[PDB]
Amino acid sequence: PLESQYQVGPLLGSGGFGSVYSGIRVSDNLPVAIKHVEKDRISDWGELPNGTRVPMEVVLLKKVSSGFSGVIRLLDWFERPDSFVLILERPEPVQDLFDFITERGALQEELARSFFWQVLEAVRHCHNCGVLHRDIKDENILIDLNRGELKLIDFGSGALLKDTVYTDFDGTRVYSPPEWIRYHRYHGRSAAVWSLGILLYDMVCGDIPFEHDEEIIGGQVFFRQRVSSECQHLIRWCLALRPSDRPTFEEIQNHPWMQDVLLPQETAEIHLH
Amino acid sequence: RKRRRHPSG
Ligand SMILES: Cc1c(C#N)sc(-c2nc[nH]n2)c1C
Repeated sequence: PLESQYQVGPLLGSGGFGSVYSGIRVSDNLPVAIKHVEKDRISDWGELPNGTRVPMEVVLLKKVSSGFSGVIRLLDWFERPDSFVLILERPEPVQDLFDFITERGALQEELARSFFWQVLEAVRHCHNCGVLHRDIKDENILIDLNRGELKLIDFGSGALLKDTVYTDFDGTRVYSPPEWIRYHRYHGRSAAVWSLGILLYDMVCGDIPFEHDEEIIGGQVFFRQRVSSECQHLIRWCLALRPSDRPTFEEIQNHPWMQDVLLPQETAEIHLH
Repeated sequence: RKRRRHPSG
């Protein structure tokens, strides 16, 4: 422990999440990502089952990291005097969904369906584990290009899932729902569904629909690319202005546009290889 | 048309 267990490589990226380095676990040459967070920048703290006081991000990652899933899993973590270091899986080769959509433009609906289905399964898995991500967006989704699997990252804005109202939010505003913009109040699942509507529009049109507060609360969805009427209907449903008018996850996955999804390996061979 | 990332927070 701990500079002896891992070989550190190039900086992958930095920002509101911290600084993330490529790495290799010396034990077995498993590729990892090594994420450093400074203690002074951490706003939300939690307690591990053992009672150890850790960043909420560690709490949430531990709750979602058991078993296989579409979430980048936490393998280990360490406390330093001024920071926490998180050891995470690193699929290879990868590209995040933001860069993927930038380079390829609007995605074919078959490909958007496969990606969107996998994001729904991943978000369902988080909610089943008691975890609300609160920052679903293309920047927080990695694509394993060989396996055709999508992986959720960056739980640094998340929370334990509850059925009462949330009055705090630190995710991405252009993915946040109109009830947050207008009233600084939202419920977890219906807010998640809103961000998934933003994400689906992003995939099939090549960029997000709203950039300004007035557009978010105006709730008019102009389609800038050719999109089937069934996909348009699902998007507009997810972006219903009234939270209670939005679909549940079950209603999304039962939607006609969502049927006959490709398998992950079919998605890779057809669209990614 | 400009496409951009959006920081969290
Ligand atoms: C596995 C991994 C990457 C790769 N390859 S980039 C990244 C990350 N996390 C937050 N921001 N960027 C993670 C967790």
